[PDB]
Amino acid sequence: TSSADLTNLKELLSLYKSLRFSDSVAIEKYNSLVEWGTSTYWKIGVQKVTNVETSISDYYDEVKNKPFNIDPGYYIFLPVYFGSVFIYSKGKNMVELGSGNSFQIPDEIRSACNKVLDSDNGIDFLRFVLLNNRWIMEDAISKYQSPVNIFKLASEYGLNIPNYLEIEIEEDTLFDDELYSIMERSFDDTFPKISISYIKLGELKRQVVDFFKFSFMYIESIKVDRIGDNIFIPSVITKSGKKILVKDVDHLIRSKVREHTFVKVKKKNTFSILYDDTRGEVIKRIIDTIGRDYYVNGKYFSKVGIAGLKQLTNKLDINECATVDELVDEINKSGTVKRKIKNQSVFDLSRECLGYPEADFITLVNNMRFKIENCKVVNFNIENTNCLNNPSIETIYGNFNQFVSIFNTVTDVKKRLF
Amino acid sequence: MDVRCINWFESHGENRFLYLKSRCRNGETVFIRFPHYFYYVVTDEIYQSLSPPPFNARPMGKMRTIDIDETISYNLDIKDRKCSVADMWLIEEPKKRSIQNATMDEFFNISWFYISNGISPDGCYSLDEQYLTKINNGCYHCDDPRNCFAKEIPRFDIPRSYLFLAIACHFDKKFPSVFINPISHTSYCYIDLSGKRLLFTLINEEMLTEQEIQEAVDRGCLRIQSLMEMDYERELVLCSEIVLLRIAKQLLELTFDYVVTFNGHNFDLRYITNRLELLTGEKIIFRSPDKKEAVHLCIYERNQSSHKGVCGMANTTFHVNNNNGTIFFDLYSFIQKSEKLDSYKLDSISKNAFSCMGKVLNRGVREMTFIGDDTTDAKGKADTFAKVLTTGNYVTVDEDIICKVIRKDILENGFKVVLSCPTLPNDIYKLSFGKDDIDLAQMYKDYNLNIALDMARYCIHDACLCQYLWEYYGVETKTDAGAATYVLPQSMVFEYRASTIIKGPLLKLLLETKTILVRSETKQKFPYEGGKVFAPKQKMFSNNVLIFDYNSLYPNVCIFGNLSPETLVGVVVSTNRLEEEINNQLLLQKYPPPRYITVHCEPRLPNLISEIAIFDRSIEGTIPRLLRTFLAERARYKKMLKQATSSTEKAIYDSMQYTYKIVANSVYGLMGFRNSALYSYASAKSCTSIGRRMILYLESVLNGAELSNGMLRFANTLSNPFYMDDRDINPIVKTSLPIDYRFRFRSVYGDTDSVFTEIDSQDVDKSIEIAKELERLINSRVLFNNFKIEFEAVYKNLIMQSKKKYTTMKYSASSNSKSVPERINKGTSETRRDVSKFHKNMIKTYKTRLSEMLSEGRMNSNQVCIDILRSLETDLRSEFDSRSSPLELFMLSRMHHSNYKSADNPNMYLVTEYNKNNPETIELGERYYFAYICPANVPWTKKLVNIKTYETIIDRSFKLGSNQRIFYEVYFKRLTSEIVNLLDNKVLCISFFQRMFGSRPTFY
Amino acid sequence: MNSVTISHAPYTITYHDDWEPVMSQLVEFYNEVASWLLRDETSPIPDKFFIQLKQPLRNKRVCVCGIDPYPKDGTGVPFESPNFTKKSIKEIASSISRLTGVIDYKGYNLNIIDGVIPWNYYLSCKLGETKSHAIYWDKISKLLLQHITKHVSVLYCLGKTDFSNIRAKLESPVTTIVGYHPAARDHQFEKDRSFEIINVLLELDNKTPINWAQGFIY
DNA sequence: ATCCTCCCCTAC
DNA sequence: AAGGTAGGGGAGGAT
Ligand SMILES: Nc1ccn([C@@H]2O[C@H](COP(=O)(O)OP(=O)(O)OP(=O)(O)O)[C@@H](O)[C@@H]2O)c(=O)n1
Ligand SMILES: [Mg+2]
Repeated sequence: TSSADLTNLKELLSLYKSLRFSDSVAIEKYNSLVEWGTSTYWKIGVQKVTNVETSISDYYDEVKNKPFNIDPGYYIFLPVYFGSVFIYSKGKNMVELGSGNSFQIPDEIRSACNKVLDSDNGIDFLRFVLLNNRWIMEDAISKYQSPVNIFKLASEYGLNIPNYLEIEIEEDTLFDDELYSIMERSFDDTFPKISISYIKLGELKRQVVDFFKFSFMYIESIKVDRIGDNIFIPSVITKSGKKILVKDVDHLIRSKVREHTFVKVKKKNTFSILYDDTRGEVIKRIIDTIGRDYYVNGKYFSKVGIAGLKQLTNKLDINECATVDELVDEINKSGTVKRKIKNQSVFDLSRECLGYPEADFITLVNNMRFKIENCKVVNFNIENTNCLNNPSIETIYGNFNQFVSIFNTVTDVKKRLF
Repeated sequence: MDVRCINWFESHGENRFLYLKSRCRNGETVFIRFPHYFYYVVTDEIYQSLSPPPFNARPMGKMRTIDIDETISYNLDIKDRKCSVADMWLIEEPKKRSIQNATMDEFFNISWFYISNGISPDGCYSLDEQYLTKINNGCYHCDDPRNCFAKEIPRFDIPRSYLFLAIACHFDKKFPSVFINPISHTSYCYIDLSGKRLLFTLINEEMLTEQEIQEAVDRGCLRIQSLMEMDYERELVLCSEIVLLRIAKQLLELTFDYVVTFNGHNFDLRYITNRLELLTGEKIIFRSPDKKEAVHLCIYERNQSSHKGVCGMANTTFHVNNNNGTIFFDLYSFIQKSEKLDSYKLDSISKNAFSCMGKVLNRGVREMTFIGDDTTDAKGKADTFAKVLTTGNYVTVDEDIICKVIRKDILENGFKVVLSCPTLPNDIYKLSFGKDDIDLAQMYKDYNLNIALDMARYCIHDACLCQYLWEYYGVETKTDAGAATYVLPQSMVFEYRASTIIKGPLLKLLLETKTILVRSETKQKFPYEGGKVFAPKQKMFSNNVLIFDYNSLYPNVCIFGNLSPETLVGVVVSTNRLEEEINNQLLLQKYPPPRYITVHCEPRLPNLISEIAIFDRSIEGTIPRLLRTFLAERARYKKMLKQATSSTEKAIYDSMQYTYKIVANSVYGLMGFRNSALYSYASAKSCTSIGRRMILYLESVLNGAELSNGMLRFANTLSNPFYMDDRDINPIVKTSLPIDYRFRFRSVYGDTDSVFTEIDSQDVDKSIEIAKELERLINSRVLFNNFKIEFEAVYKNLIMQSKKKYTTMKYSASSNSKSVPERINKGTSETRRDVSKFHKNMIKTYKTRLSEMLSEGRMNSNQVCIDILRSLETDLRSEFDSRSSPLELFMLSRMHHSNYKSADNPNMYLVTEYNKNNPETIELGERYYFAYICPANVPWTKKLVNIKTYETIIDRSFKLGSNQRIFYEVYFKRLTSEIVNLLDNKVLCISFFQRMFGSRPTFY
Repeated sequence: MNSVTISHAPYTITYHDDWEPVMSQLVEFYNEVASWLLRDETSPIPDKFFIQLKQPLRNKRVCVCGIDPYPKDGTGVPFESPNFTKKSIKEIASSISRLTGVIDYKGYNLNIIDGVIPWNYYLSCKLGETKSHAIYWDKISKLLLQHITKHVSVLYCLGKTDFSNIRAKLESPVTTIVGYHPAARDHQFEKDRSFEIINVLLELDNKTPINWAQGFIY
């Protein structure tokens, strides 16, 4: 009957409503709150659901493909981009839609995300699109803020945003291929535009319209090429010389396409994407086409490196040096490099700064014997070779000597760096 | 002023006082009144920073405060555990206060009273009279106990007074109701300080006619007109109902030491209180020794809930609200909490408690004379029976025939009893005092004087039986021992469980070692594993199996490993096998074994592959000392048991040492209990891990051991299983047995503490000689520290059905081939209380027959399974059509409670509908009988769809109608699976089920 | 509105259909104790004992349960005071006034608030006394409260020392709140925020909240 | 079939 | 105010 008990119930009430977009770190707290709620009142009107997925479709409508007609109203238009869709909730992590998980995003981006959500609390969660390792903020889902102020704040804090258009419409405005072309050319954006969404002033519900065609294409090869720092993307090449855009590796893995086959493609006015109507084969054939020394780094491809002292210094953001003993003095000059050097163990640092995957690299190390003297690795071997069949694991195993060379080097600098 | 302490109790008025009741050597009763304080423990910085000045305070000394929270690290950069040392104060506040930073707040204020004043609850102090102030007649106030209880003298005995009571109420066709049904009889056993016992029964005269009353008086009965004509030295008195109740309250208001009843808090005292209030405007008033309170008798309820969340209540007890320094003790709740029965009823308890074997001395035509002496049974059994024969009306023969006593003659050593019994074809029979053979409901329809006198005999027996049970279970010895062990009032000894009773000695330890235990983080519980359980190697052995059990495993594991919340150095975890090896190599050098013990546990998180706990054994912690205290007490009562020669002394002392076993084991359990002040996840799971390792160590060295011509060869190397040690490891050890012995040892089972070691001999005398030799060598050469094992028994004709279900014949370590083995049943349907009495009889018969055929050895073809299966079907069909077995053989008992998810459970439904309609109310901790009853107009059913729809609860007057029968399908199916699972034939067993039941059988 | 015949005063009970499936036990139970109960002066008079039975239970969400009616001046209606001159109702109205702002009123009656059913656990007491008939109503009080519990979602009890074991008396779990009775020392009734807690619990149970201010009459 | 869940009670 | 895990056998259900 206390104010403390009222607060705990309101916390359960708020989190019970705020589900399906805040599943990063919330279920354990939810379970605690409902167990308290039942313990102190002997009954609670919840089912203690723990398998909540991520789904924000209740804020949107179905995709409109037909040339429909909505003439009156004040609308804000946004050029929805092609790419994977993520959300970012209040005090939570970045989560992808459809399959709830956690993702690592740049710290500068996450900080700016917090700043706009701390500046005003009328936003339930932000919306982001990911394509070619570029993060763009699109449309914040809110109760008290129109889709205007988040764009002004996001730009000032340093997030990428589309150019949005505002118009009050009274004249007949029939939706068709002609209007779609006029609208999309009016935003002055550079990223691939997959559809246009609009919101009516006074209504929170989103609607999206998508005018597209189909194309019948024949794939001849799939190549992998660099976009960033050891980050590569696939590019599907047809016999005509045209390219079919792919956003990530998962799309080709699940679609089960092969070279020298016919596929359906979704055609847009400026680009086209593979249309969606056994795992080892598709991963190995794409790699074989571009070369054996590639693995699948979760969402992207990455090439095998030639790691040495020069690469270690480039990733730790310190000056280049020739002797490993020079690292101790080139790290204590600044206060900003230490953040990634002292705060994690040798194993973690050598995995991230050399280009190894997470899940596959642990699998390899958990099937490996080591001979270690004075905390230095001098020999190793494999207990169960059946873990090496995955193309990603074989690629990193065959070059594991590079991990050992750096691993010992990073131990050496810590000995005197502290 | 030499006094012995009898009880402590608290007042509940505007001011709170603690009273002591003690008695002088001469019998005088003295009450001493103490001020009641609230106790707080604060640091010096807090003590001097309190805006409201404290009433009083005394320094506690310089105590070390340790933060005993648990964290895990992924490397060896472990920092020192946060600790401080500061001056502490103990603050006394007449009124409750809230202090921002007060520690040791989990302890009771009564515990502070005892400990911080040096007072033993059951001591025999010689009190300093310059501090006691006389405030009333025989009542003192003491403002300074510290200088009053300074001197204690050797214990001395004192007289005590008792009241045992029982009533009988009119019964028509429903449970007696205070608004309709009068009381017919009230009986007392009145014992005074002089030791003189007065036995009398009061008869309600208003149920008899004028002629019946006139004959009652002329035949030797007193007829009193009012309370002032009562004579307690007359066996029978007739009076009106109002006089019956005025006498009842005159006795209940007296300052007895104990007022003892059986289930009299819910019924006996409740009826008297309510029936008096209805008839007259009179109250039963209790007064405090100093006459500052006066309260009326009003029985109240105390509920016991479970320790989980959505869970409901699982017991209830009723208590008297007296404030006069009297213990109203109720045997019903006491026995239920400390006894194992199918049901906890007065007749069932006596049936098991008061029994002996007697011989037929002289047979007759309508009588059979039995004689019982020290020559027919264990010493003391004939004496216990003879004592209850004084008042007893019926004696039961072989638990089946209820005979009425015709003559009784109590002998100097035994007894002679003449019963009304048919001729029986044997000489030696079991006698016990069990159920009677009367129908009271009919006796209240033809009620007359001869019936009134007949009932009087039963009522005084029930009042005296409470005394015989009071002595039988040694309630006085248990009460005093408990009050000293856990420092609490004598009146509270049996109310509390582990979470409270451990705090007495715990507070003493913290103050003697100068330790404060604090926490700053949130407690999170994870699962962890348990003991090591082996699978049986065989089913039927036919060989002697030696049992070597660790004396007290977990308590000694916690001492050996110094496993306590404040002794943990830390938990190191790894996610990969590269850093795991680096950590292992560093741990071997930073934490040398001579000072640290390394426990390799199973990871708590699924993403970890290793979890290592380091304990520092140099400084002994708090739990090891707590365990040593309880272990020492158990040893002392075990020693006294060795000198107990009577049948009641052995039972009492065996109960005492069992209790301390459980309490010491509870000290372990409270470490894994999330809501315990002692909770420590790492320490609780480390204890179990060390336990498993010791069982594996002992099993390995014994399994494959060979006794040869003057020496024993152990199977493995006798090395320390934890760390490098300086003890010898040679597996060859010299023996003192004849060179002619050539044996081999194997291991067939083992569970958490003991190892079942099989030898290839059948003689039970050589097995004892060899086992005792192994006991010496194992404790001196195999085990390396404070761990010890004991040889307990030779199991013969051991048959195991599953990991935790077996039967055998037990030849104890201290026996030989000329002794009678005990019949042991562990985990099987012979001991389960939720099976039947019909199942038990047949499973014993067929299980024995199977053992005899396999032991003898024939294996003609498939005859063993064929003969058993054919015989079983014959008996099952015979009962189905004959239907001669009474319903009492097919009844199960089950405990009621509300601990169900989805409250519409069939068990709650059955009892709730029962309580709403049947006058008998089933309480939240009560065991009720039920049976599966079906219509009598249906055939043998082979396909069973609904079982829950045949359950009914059996009351005291449950008679089957002509359209009802026993639901044999469920009773027979369960029995058949139990018998046939014993067979080792894969063709005949399956066809058997298809013919008899048509169901899919399950085998283990 | 149906009725049953009673062997003793008031010789009849009138009840709403919603109470029909417990009337059988109420008649048997009352006819066991009325001959004893009616020997003395009671509060209220016998004709007011079963007056809350003329009350639908299908439109109730929260029950406000006392222990017994006023020792004097009882009307049969729990917490009701024709002149608003009883301590219990003063503190009940005062606490909600602090939350809602409604301070200009002549009385406050719980029987007109949407979804509220006030109830006295014991149906009567001895004139001038309290808790005096616990033995007479034991069977009846248990039956009647369970019947209400099956309808309401939130049971709100007043008195931590009196309802501490109320969980033992109910077979159907209910979202129980136990507060302080509006009569004890230290003004502990007005320090609770049970009015808002109830509405929050109702929202969690997908029920309409109670506008407690409907009880004010001016 | 066919496994899963819940429960009652026992061995430690 | 409230000790812990291991395990068997049985009833009902959701496939
Ligand atoms: N309630 C109980 C019971 C057991 N146990 C555990 O089972 C272990 C073995 O049980 P046990 O051999 O019957 O008991 P013991 O300590 O060895 O005593 P002993 O009879 O002198 O050998 C105990 O060491 C643990 O105490 C637990 O946890 N709680
Ligand atoms: Mg043991």
